[PDB]
Amino acid sequence: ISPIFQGGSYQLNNKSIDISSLLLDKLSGESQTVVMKFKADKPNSLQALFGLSNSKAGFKNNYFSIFMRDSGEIGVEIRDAQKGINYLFSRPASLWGKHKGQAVENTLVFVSDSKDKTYTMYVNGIEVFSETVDTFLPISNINGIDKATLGAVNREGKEHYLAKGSIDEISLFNKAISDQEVSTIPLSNPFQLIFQSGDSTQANYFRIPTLYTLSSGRVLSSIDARYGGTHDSKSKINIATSYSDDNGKTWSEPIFAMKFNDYEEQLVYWPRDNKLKNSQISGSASFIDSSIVEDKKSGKTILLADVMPAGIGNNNANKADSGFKEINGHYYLKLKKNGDNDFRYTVRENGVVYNETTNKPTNYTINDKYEVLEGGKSLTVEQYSVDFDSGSLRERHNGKQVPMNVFYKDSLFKVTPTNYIAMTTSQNRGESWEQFKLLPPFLGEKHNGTYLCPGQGLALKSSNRLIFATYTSGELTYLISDDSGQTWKKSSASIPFKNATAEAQMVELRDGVIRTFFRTTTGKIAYMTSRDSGETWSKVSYIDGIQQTSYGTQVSAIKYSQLIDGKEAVILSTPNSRSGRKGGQLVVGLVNKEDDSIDWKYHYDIDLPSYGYAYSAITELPNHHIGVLFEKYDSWSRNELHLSNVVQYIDLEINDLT
Ligand SMILES: O=S(=O)(O)CCNCc1cccc(O)c1
Repeated sequence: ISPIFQGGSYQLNNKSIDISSLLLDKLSGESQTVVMKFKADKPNSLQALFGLSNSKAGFKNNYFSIFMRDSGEIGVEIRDAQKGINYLFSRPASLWGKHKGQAVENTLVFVSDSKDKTYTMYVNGIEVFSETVDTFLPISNINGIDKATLGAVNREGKEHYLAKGSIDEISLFNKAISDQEVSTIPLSNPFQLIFQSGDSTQANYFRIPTLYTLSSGRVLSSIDARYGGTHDSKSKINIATSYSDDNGKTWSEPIFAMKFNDYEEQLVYWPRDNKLKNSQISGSASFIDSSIVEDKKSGKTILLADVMPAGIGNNNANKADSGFKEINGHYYLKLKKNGDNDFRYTVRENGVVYNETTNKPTNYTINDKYEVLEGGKSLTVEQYSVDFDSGSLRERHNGKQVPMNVFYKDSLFKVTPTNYIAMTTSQNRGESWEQFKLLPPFLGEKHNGTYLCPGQGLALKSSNRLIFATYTSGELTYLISDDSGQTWKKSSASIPFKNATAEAQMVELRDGVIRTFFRTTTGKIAYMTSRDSGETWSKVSYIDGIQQTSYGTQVSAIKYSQLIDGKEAVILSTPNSRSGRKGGQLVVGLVNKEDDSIDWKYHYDIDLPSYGYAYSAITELPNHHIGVLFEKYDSWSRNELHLSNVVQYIDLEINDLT
């Protein structure tokens, strides 16, 4: 339908603009819609963009406002002193500031719906909150309102929450427009969603993006399909992949590389209140940290991820056990039968389940899918679902059978409660994925296996060598295969660090020369160097000019195919901040052919220094553009947990970076 008020081209330079004369008398009915197209690339700490208020002395808590923070958060206040109502809804990390040097036109649609008693906020096509209340306070029904205001809120004759920005177009509707009509509002977005709430994954949250340009020109992406908030394991997580055959313009409905079925693929809205936000799915198996590589020889695509059995993760993973028993040179998967006190079982070749205590083979075997068969008949357990209907998290049997899996809670046979690493392969460049296979241990029978570094493996351009970086305490454990990932060996490389999330990524500077950038605990990104195509590694050094917080963040790195300023070019993707995960950057480095030193020459801010930027993925697209798929939020902060559609893709060209 049609607007009751329409204005635009408003400049908010720390002075409010009065539109009361024009707007107020047009207000009528108890449901309303706001449509605001605005820019803020130098926001103040906290500012109102728009406000209906009672400006009369002693009614300072009678106003509606649409406010933002310089961290990118958006919200409304709906306060009526005389109704004893002070509503406040918001979601951190909902905005854009700048892109390619230009102010982003952000599009905001707030719906106040008096029949459903529900407020709803959209920003650039993304629903960022939807709240129902017992008691609806219409924004036009606030007692004694007498001002409509832009760039401030007029309380008691003074300008509160003064804004620095601009509102290019604002519209108003004495109606609560439908979710469908919203979608027909044109957007001016500089980003895209690859995976997204409501897609085939049916996961509401995504984390840990990957990107990898296949040789056909297909660009591939994997990611954590995180169901139980954005928590790490323990939780439910699946690995999902999508691809683009058009240089990152469009992307395929995603499929699963790695998946478990003990728990329903549920789309939950995870509570963001302090009392509940640390609810955690606790009985589910899960995957986490995918990394991708393409093998030149067989043509196959290879994808690895950390694997976690039911209830298990970083903090409670049985260290001092690999989960395997080594009998005569070879490694065998340990199991525990229901009702035992110990792992009196192993999984030998062709799956056969052996009781160790009597050395006898049993009637059970283990299929490719790590499923249990008895007598060659596959057993089933019941699926679980979760809900917050009782008010806390509740995990309950949903009356649906699924094949029994040795990683599940209800399995007759259970793996060792620690962390593993699995691979899968695609023969069709991400249109399907084979059943995953466990990698063997590398650091011994009595050590929990390492941790996969999420991102890309390196395929060495002049050999058949495939390399996947992993980390554990004290060292980067590189995983080398020269036979299409059919067999693996480890190349260890000490680092001056204990208990670091030493997430490592590699570039090939020239044939056989691998430099690996990695996350530390010192606030500075580290690096090392191999010159035998990964056989041995240098001591550790650090980068100056880039800053990270003490706990640090994953860093993505690539070898640019083209020469820049006449020199070999490396590109780095990372937050540049000592305070949190924000101030995203692409940093371009030229190599010194004399000593292999890199001169960090160009810094490109992905968005404002105060806007969240976390885990990231970078690829060189077949048209030589650069694709960036990243966590556009502070995925460390406890205040920005459980946001939907914050992993975003952008397209960049080199000249944008310089
Ligand atoms: O905590 S973050 O730095 O945001 C991400 C860490 N992910 C590490 C990890 C790997 C495997 C299992 C986990 O529970 C956790």
